[PDB]
Amino acid sequence: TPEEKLLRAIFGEKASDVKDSSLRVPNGVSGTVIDVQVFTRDGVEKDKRA
Amino acid sequence: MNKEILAVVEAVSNEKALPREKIFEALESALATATKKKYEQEIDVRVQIDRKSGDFDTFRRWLVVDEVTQPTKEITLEAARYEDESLNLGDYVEDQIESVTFDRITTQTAKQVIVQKVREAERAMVVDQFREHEGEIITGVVKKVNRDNISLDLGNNAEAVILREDMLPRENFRPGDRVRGVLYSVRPEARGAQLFVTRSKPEMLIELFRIEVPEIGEEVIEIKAAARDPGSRAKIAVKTNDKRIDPVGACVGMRGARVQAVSTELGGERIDIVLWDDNPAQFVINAMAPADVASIVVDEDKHTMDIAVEAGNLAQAIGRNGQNVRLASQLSGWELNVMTVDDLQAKHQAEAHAAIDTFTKYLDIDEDFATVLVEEGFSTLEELAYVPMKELLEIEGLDEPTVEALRERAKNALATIAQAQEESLGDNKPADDLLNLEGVDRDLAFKLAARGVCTLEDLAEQGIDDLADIEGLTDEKAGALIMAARNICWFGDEA
Repeated sequence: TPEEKLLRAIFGEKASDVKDSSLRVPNGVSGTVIDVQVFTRDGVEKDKRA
Repeated sequence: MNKEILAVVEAVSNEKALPREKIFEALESALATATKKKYEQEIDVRVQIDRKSGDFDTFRRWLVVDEVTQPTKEITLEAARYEDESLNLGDYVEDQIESVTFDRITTQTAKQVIVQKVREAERAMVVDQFREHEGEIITGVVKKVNRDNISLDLGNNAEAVILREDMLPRENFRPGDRVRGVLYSVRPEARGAQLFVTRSKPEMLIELFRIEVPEIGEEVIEIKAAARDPGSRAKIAVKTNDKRIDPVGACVGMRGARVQAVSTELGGERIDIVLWDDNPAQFVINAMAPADVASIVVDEDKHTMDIAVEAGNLAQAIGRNGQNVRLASQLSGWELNVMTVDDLQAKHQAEAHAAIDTFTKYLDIDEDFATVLVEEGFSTLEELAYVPMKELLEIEGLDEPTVEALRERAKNALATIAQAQEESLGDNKPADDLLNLEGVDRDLAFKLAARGVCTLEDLAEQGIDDLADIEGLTDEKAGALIMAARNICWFGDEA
């Protein structure tokens, strides 16, 4: 579509389409995040929090 | 900024319909809005993307307010006095700029701004084409059918809309159908300027009939006027310029096909062909068609005339509701009337009797002599000096003393005007309560004097409907005058 050339081509954001697949908290339960674990295979460059 | 933004902007089928500067400005405005949304501070910036380069340079504008809040986007000369006040307060010129905006987390906002800019570009193209061309006044196919409304899409991204009053009161439109309407107002609505049409004028019917009339197409007969009204009247008439042509045949077309075609565009009203004549006396009868030639009336200078017709055809010729009278008022260039021959005869007899009675008391002649002199013709004893002597003195006998009725009247006009002028001197003489009231015309004093009202209390007691019976003064003006008088009477404590 011309909107594609208007948006992703001009801005350079060539990801370009995204879909929400975040691990949302299951409904009905509260909580407090006490421990977070990050396991990364040694092929991918780990981010700042890792 | 790599020789790609301009190429993306130039479609050039639809995106680059206007100059590349406008598209670049719209895209840069969307980018600036996205950056401002991403920016923590509520600053205002404007971006400009050159078509040759593509690098969108963003400069933060000032828009200086007369307050001290938000110094990054609103300042005054008092705060600038530290910097010697190089610029006066209230300046909206640019005073800041931003290096570059990442615009990564704001991708959804940028997409929404791009959609809004696409809608704005569609509206701009609609304004550039339909609004500059006053819409598309042509037959089309309806696309949307809203409640008593039809929206149609035309070529070159043009659009049109049909009002509820513009369509038939009983007929309802549906998508994909055909709606006839001449666009005359392209209102700049959101998401395109939908043209507005109204089927309430004879211009559309005249234009429709002219194309399908061989006489009009060949310029043999020229149409002088046309009359049409949705649900009231619709007649087609053309005038032959001494070319020996039939007006009814020219207006009807080829075996009535033109009338049938125009009937659909006229809101379902049947289209009838009437004759046209150059002489107004003949033109009234010609435009009275379908009827018979029984209405004859002439006037000296005024355009007013009377219409006489048979009792059976009294409703077909004009009609008490005007079902054809609007034709005679329009397609003939003369006044129309809805009555019978008896009414016209009674009016003529009453006018003759009034003229005879006035002449009897204005000329001091004997009653029998005045009646004999006035029975030769209507309004004979009136304006003898102004009218030609061949009419006021056609009969023999007292031809020499005929000019006496004007010679005496020339001197006695001062006494004649006394009854018209000094009648209000004793009967409800004007006062400052009503005659001097602000917001009224000079005829208000005469109306008050002729209605018997002299004091403001009587006017204040009455409302608007009671005073609306007089056609000279509207109900609103009388009500406003009464309210002003009542307010003055209530609050005359202060001078």
